[PDB]
Amino acid sequence: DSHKLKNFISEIMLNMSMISWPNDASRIVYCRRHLLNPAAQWANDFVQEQGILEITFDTFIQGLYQHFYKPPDI
Amino acid sequence: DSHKLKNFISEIMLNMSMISWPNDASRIVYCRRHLLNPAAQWANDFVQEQGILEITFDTFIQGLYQHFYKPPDI
Repeated sequence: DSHKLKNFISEIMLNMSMISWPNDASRIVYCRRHLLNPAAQWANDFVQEQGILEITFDTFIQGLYQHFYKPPDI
Repeated sequence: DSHKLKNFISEIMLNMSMISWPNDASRIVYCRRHLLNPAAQWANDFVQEQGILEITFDTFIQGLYQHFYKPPDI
């Protein structure tokens, strides 16, 4: 799953890369529109645990990167 | 089937949650665009049985929740 989800990080950053942004808030809420079924539950809780309106865009990805935890064998 | 369909309730409410709505009518007709093959037949009949244009958004879900009827054994 996560090996696909590692790639799933890559293009969605690359998609919003070439397009502009008027601010930072709508960028971080754009991701959850594409996210998976149990991950969006974590994604919903993660904004509510943030007391401020936004912790910056990479930090949302790193918690999803910390959601990965997957090494292979060989 | 329905154990998946219980989850299928959850995100589609959560998807439209963070997005706005100008009214209530287009929200209830958005669901049937994703619904299953025999369920959309029930979904088509359910609006026609409503004499008024809309009975509110949860009531459509509860009839789908009443469509479930599935307990497990252990």
